[PDB]
Parts: sequence; C-alpha cells; structure tokens
Amino acid sequence: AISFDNALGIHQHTVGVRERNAEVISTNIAQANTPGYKARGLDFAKELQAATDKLYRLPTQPDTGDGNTVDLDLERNLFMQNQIRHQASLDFLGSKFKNLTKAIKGE
Amino acid sequence: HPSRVFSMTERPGHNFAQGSVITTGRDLDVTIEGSGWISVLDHTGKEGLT
Repeated sequence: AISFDNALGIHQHTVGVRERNAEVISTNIAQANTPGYKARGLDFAKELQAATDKLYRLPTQPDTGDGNTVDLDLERNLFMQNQIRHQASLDFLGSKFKNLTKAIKGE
Repeated sequence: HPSRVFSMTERPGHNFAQGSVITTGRDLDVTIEGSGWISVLDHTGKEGLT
C-alpha cells in the first residue's frame, strides 16, 4: 500500500466536484433572465462514480412565458452550501499532506 | 404548483341599448326606433352597419 490514492482518500476528487457544482450554479443565476434556458443540476453521486450528470431541474412553479426554470431563491442557497462545503474539503485535503509531511520528516 | 394565473383585458361586446334621442325638427335626421341598423358603405367600399 502506501500510495497517494489511499493517503488522500476521496478528498482529492471532492474539491473538483464542488468547483463544477459552483460553475453550474453560477450559470443558472446568470441565465435566469434569458428565456428558454432550462436550469441545470449536477448529480453529486455521478461524479462520485466518475471518481471511483448535468441533469435538469424540474420547476416547483410554472413559467411565465419565458420557459426559464431557474429559481433564484434556490440557486443562492445552493451556492452558499456548496461554497461552505468546498472550504471544508480544502481543509480535509490540505491536512492530508500536513499529516503526511509530519510523518516523513518526523518534525 | 398552480399558483400563477395571468389576467388580460378584452372586449366581450358592446352596449346595444337604444341611444338618447334628440328631437331637432330637421327633415333629414333619422333615428332607428328600437333595434335595427342602417347599411352604409365606407370610403373603401366595404358595406357595414351604422
């Protein structure tokens, strides 16, 4: 054993997925006013499987002739949650190397 | 959820009740007693009721 895949766990992939998720939410907020755009959601378990997709969000309310299915209340909350979890993933993956370096150097 | 309902203003019809009659004593003044129309043709030529 003793390999980076096992030392880092899955925290090496989660940081990437949280970046992709943040990009999609940023797209949804920007495309909220453009008619005909369908809100895109990212399935977390899919990128989990890709580590070891880009779906559509069904609206809770009807459109108003635009056909745009973006709820700005939902997007802000989902962007806040993703950003908080992204920082935790950096903390988890960052400490993997800090412990790894301390084991090797002994100091 | 069925929460958004638009409303549009439209003309459902017209009021066809008899108008106010003005007695003028002029020979060439005519008013329709009760319901009825006068058929006339406009500038283009298409006939219509007045």
